[PDB]
Amino acid sequence: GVLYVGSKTKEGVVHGVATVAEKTKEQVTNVGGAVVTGVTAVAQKTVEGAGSIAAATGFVKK
Amino acid sequence: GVLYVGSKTKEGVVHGVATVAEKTKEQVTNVGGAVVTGVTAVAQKTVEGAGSIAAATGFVKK
Amino acid sequence: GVLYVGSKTKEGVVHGVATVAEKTKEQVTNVGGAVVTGVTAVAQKTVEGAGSIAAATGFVKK
Amino acid sequence: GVLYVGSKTKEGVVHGVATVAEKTKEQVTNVGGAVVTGVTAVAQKTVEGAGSIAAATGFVKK
Amino acid sequence: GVLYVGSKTKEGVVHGVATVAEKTKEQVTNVGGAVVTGVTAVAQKTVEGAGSIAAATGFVKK
Amino acid sequence: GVLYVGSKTKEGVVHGVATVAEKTKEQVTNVGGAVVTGVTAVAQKTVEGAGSIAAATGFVKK
Repeated sequence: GVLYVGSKTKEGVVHGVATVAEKTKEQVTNVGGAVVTGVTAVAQKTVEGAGSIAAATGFVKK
Repeated sequence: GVLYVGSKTKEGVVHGVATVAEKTKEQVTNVGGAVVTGVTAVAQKTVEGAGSIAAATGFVKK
Repeated sequence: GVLYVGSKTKEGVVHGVATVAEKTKEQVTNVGGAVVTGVTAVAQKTVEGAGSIAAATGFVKK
Repeated sequence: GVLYVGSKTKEGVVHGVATVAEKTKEQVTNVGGAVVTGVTAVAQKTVEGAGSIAAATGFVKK
Repeated sequence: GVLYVGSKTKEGVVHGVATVAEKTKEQVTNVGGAVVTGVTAVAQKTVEGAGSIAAATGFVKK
Repeated sequence: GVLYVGSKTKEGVVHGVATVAEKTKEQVTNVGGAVVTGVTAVAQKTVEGAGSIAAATGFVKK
């Protein structure tokens, strides 16, 4: 297969992931896995052959 | 197969994921998996061959 | 396979991952896995052959 | 007197004076006097106190 | 008197005077006088006290 | 009097005077007088006290 990506960008501004929290008690922030950010972002064949990407989070409060 | 992507963008602004929380008690933020953000974003064949992407979150409050 | 990426960017500004927390008690920030940020970001074949990327976080409060 | 000029210009293109001539015999081009060209052009008190600006052209064909 | 000029220009292109002639016999080009060209062009009190600016051109063909 | 000029220019391109001639017989180009070219061009009190600026051109063809 052939994958061609072509961009001609002028004055491009990108914000990938933003998180804001205020006046809380507990804070659990998890940003992971396969996060691709850019002006020209390409993500091909992220998982191949019985792969795994968890990006999980546990929370037990006793 | 052939996949051609062509963009001619001028003054392009992108916000991928935003989260705002105020005056809470517990905060559990999970951003993961396959997040692609850009001015020209391409995601081809994210999962192939019995793959897995969880991006899960557990919450037990006892 | 052939993957061609071509960009002609002028005055491009990218913010990958941002986290803001204020007036909290506990702070758990986890940024990992496969985070790709740029003006031209490419991520090909992140996981191959029964691989694993956890990017997990545990939280037990007793 | 008070003269205030304020401009906030973005991507401004100005062409002051253009002259095109083709397949002629005689060519007499005269550009003078008080020609002001710009993105923010101000011309105050061009002539004061019995002044003179001719910007003339003569043509005698015998 | 007070004359205030303020400009905030971004990507400004200015062409003051242009002259094009093709396939002619005689060519007389005269550009003079008070020609002001710029991105912020100011011309104050060009002529004062019985001054003179000719910017003339003669043409006699016998 | 007070004359204040303030400019904040980014990527500014200026062409003052251009002349193009092709396939002619006689060529008389005269650029003079008070020609001011720039990104911030100011011309104050060009002529004062019975001054003179000719910027003339004669052409006799016998």
